[PDB]
Amino acid sequence: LLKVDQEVKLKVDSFRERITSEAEDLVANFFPKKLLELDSFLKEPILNIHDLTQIHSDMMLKSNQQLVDIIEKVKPEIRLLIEKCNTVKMWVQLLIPRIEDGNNFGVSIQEETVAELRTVESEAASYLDQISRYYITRAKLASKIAKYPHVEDYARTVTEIDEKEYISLRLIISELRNQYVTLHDMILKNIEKIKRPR
Amino acid sequence: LLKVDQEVKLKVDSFRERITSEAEDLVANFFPKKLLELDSFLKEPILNIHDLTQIHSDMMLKSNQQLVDIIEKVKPEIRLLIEKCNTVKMWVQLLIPRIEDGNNFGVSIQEETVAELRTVESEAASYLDQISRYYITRAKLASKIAKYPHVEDYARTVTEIDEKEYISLRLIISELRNQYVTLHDMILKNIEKIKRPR
Amino acid sequence: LLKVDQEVKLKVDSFRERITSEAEDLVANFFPKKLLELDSFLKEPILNIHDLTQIHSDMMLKSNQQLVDIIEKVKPEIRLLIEKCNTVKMWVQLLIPRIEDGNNFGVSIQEETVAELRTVESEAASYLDQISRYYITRAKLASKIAKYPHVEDYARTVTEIDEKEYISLRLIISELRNQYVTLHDMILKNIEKIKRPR
Amino acid sequence: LLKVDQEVKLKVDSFRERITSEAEDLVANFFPKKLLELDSFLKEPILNIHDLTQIHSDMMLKSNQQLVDIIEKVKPEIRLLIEKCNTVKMWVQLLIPRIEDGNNFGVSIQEETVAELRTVESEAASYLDQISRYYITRAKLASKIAKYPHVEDYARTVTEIDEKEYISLRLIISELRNQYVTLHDMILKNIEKIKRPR
Amino acid sequence: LLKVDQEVKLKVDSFRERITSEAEDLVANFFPKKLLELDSFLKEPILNIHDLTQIHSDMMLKSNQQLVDIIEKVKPEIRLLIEKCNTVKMWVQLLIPRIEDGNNFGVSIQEETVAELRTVESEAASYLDQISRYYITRAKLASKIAKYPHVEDYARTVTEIDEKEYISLRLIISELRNQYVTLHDMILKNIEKIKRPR
Amino acid sequence: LLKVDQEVKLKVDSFRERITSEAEDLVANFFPKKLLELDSFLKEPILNIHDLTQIHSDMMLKSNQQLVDIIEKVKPEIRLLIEKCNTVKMWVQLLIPRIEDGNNFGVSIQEETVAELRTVESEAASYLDQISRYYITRAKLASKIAKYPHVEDYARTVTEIDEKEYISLRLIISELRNQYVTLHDMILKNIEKIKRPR
Amino acid sequence: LLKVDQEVKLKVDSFRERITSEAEDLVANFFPKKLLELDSFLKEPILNIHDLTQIHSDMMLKSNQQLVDIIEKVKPEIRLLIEKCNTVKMWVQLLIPRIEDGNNFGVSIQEETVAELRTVESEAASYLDQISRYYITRAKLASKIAKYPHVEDYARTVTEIDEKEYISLRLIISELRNQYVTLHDMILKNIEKIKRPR
Repeated sequence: LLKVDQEVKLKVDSFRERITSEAEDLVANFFPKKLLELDSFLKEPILNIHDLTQIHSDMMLKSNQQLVDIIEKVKPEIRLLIEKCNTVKMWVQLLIPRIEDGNNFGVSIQEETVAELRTVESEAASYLDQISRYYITRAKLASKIAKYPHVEDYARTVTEIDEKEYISLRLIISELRNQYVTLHDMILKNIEKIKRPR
Repeated sequence: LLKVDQEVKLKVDSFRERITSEAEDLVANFFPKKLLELDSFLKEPILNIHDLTQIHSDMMLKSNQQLVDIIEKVKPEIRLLIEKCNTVKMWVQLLIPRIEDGNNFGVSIQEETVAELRTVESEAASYLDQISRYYITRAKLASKIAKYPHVEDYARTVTEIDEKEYISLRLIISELRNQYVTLHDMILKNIEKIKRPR
Repeated sequence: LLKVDQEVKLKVDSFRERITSEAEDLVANFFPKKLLELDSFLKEPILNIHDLTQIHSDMMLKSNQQLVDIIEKVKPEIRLLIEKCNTVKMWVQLLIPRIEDGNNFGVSIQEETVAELRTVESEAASYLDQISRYYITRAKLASKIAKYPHVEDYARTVTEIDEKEYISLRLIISELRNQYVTLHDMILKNIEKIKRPR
Repeated sequence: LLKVDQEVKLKVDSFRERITSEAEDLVANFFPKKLLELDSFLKEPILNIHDLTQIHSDMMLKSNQQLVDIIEKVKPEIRLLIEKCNTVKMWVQLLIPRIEDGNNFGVSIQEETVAELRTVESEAASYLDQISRYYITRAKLASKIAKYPHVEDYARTVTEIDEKEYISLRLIISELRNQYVTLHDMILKNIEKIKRPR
Repeated sequence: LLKVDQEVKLKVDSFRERITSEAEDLVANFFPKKLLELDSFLKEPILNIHDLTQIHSDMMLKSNQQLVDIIEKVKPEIRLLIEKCNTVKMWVQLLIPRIEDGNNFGVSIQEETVAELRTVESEAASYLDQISRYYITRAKLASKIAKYPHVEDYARTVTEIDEKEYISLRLIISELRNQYVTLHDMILKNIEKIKRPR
Repeated sequence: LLKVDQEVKLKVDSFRERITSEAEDLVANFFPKKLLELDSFLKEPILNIHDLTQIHSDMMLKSNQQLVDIIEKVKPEIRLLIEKCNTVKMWVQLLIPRIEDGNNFGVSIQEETVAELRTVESEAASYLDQISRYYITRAKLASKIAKYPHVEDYARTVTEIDEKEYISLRLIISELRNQYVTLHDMILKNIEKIKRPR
Repeated sequence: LLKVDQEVKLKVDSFRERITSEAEDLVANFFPKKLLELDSFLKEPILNIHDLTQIHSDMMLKSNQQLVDIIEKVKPEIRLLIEKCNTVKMWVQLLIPRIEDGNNFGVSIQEETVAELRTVESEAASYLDQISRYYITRAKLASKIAKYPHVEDYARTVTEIDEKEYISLRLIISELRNQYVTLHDMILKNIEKIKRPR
């Protein structure tokens, strides 16, 4: 064993408690409330447009406002899952016990929970990257529309990128709603083994 | 266990019921009706042209309107599988039980069902990317036909891309019809274990 | 179980029978007739040229018309295998039974058959891509022959690409004939287990 | 055995003791104090800005100074984990015993600890690379904003990169804090087998 | 079972007999004679030049005649192995029996034989690609010797590529000779199980 | 067995004895002396600069002298480990016995030791590549600072590369010291089985 | 079995005997003599220069003669290992017996010997590619030194590539010597099972 100073140890123990209280309130209060808010956004008219010709913008020059406005609403939700998933993962990580030869089935559930939260955080970060990739790809296609006015397929590439972003951003909002419901159910179904592994 | 507020819990239970009702009607009613519509599209003349020299457009400048018209009908069908597959996957996920050492054969069927729905949803998204890649590739080749008028293989590259897109778009419509029938049969054959795993 | 409307169910059952009837005739009557036609093409003089200096075109400018003429014959055959393999794969997929703990040896033969048909369909689609890559690569090499008239190796690169495409297109016709005979023998040597898995 | 000079052996033993002393203080005193400092930074206002439009710089030309100031604070903390993790890994490596057929469960804990410390050191080095990629990518986008003033998406690409860097730097400060608490708990829980494997 | 037309079946059986006769004569007569011809080429002076400075061409402009002449002899031999290996692979493939739970050791030898022939046919096709890559790389290096006359290393890159091609082409003639002897020995040693698997 | 000429055998035996003597002195006397020298360099002021803004050079034009001076000291130490690790690997490789069915636990230690030395020798060679990548990356960024004088992120990219190189070169010196102590401990602990495997 | 013509069979048997005699003389006379010649080269002054600033050439324009002179000696030695390893691999391949269910331990030693010789022959071919990459990389860096005279790091990149090539060429000469001694010991230690597997 290595000796640890008591005054710092008491401050570390208060951090471990605060992380425990937040992770439990996030799983049992925030994850359920956030699922209801994200479900309500998907029932709004902006995210349910049948003719995708409506979302098209005339074009080099301007950026799609109908997409810029939806992205501005989606980006705050992706940032909240990444932050809240990190607090929940740390809580499960600090409940994993001393490595021992037997009674390691509960530890596997705790290790499976930490691996799911790492997948959710990585998928959420990819969604933020896809929004940046849309702006760079539309920006390049706009430069090519001006450089080669004769080719009509350059213009069709901008309309295709805009329509695919509308489908992709609506799918990201459905996936964020699905991740909050899936993580709440799994953590609550497997709570006794996650809280008390052995 | 972590305590959950009852009023928000009652709202979460209504979401879980709505997702169950929709997923059951999509597998039982929509998936079979969509298979009949996609099979009817494949017997229409626009998708059954023996001489692919009739799909050719003279060319920089214009974009094939025989292909732009088919892509316009294919893209709405690809978007419906991605959205409907996501609702059915969530229904199976919310049925997966507390992790336990034994009686996990039914859980495997529920986990195999979610893995197939993820493969179907990823393949459908790839089909939408392929339509965008056609427009960028034809656009680049159209720019080269103008830059190098002398090379006659630049023109043959545009005729080849148009013929490969026609064969590819008909294969996407047949694959989308195959995914609706294959997913209906598997979910209906394996329903008792998916609904009641243990 | 989920209830299914009877009138649509009768229509789904009629589709399942048509896919069964077509798939049985393709394995039994079309795969054997197509092997005999593809074998006869390989004995025609155009696909059996010993001196490969006779398939050479003088060159920027023109595209080989000895190669363009063979590609025009090879491309329709690659398209027929992709469409017919898709109908046979679906017939086998609709015969795979409810997942159960035992008696899964026949299911493995049905799953192994679907995996072979997926490999044949992917290899056939790759062959269509190889023909498009020939045109883009020859087109670029032709642009370089005009940009750098001094380098003698740019011209040798065009003669090499034309000779390799002749060897490659003849290998594709042999591989397509081999896939028809191989799929016919495996499907009718393993029919009893594929039709009746358990 | 190979004979080793005693005077150099005495000096190697003092190095081996100094590394043991430092690693034990780093795990029991520094790792806990650093978690407390990194948690306090996350509660400071600079890292808690709700409207991410307040971190936007007007733009070619100038670099974000709200981001340059945070990177100047984040980069020293990443450098301390990489150096301190290397001292702790060497201590665990020098406790691994002579390879023997049995009683190798504790050696697995020591080998698992060295693998976690190698993962922490690699992840920390990646975070330093991500800060360099932000500057090169913003520099390139700034050059394109000057080259193509007409395209409005080039400007949106810079605001998007600045907002993603703010979210990423707050995540690096949280991950660095999480690595100090995770490594302190694992090494202290598993100390008896890490110090005395057999 | 599926019924097959007798007249088309009789023609399919004649094809299977012709493939069997050719594959048996290729393994027993052609593979041994080809190994003797390829061994005789390797003892000729053209492929046994000690001073590799003698195979150098002065250079943009001219391509190496000494190497163009050897590639002209090597390329026909690579084409014969690819075509003849395809006939031998099909004969072994048409001998693989109905899938059964036991007595599957001979089937493994037949499957190992088809996998080796697929490796030989793929390695041979790569050798044809390597010859095309030499011409494109020498062409690019020749364009750079003219663009940057001052840099002496551009000239040394052409002499190095020519010497490496001489070594590579002699290794390809030895590998083609080694594939003929290796495939003859394995197929004759393992014939009883390949011809009669069970 | 194959007969070997005695006079050449006696000379081969003298080589194997000389390699054995060197490998034993290198593990017993040089690995320990080199670890003390590399540890002393890490306590020197040049490798321990807290303000990393003191290692910054004004900038196209000049290269960082503070970094050039350290790379000149680091590169000789990386070269000595690569050369000495090769003599120690050959000594262990030439002690591996005739392949036999049993008593292969000691051979595994000898095979595991040769694999660690291959990892050290490959990692050390990578460090020499990283020093070359610094010069090419700083050189490209310096070309861009002159081409695009307006963008201030190009200048921040050079200061960042210089700071990451200082952190990296101090990490290479600590890793080289750690490899000498780790290799000496493992080879000396596992000596009886490495020298006499069975 | 397939009948084989006796006269061609007698000629194949003489080829098989010639490969056996050559392979046994290479393992027992050439491999030992080549290890001694390559060890003597490593003790010559040209490959043992302490100050690597003495191998530097002033520079666009000239190529390093001190390196062109060492590469001219190293390249003939890499070529001999590739050709001689191919003769030894074929001898071991032609001794591998008919596949049988049991008594397959010796076949594993013969299969391990063919795999080692394939790794040695692939590594040697890569060393020849590395000599070509030095020339193309030095040539490109020399072109950039003339294009951007202001950037001093372009010049430091040529001095670094030259010093790394000197270290790499001495490492290739030691690796070629190590491969001759390692292959002689493994083949002579494991000869009885390689010559008579069962």
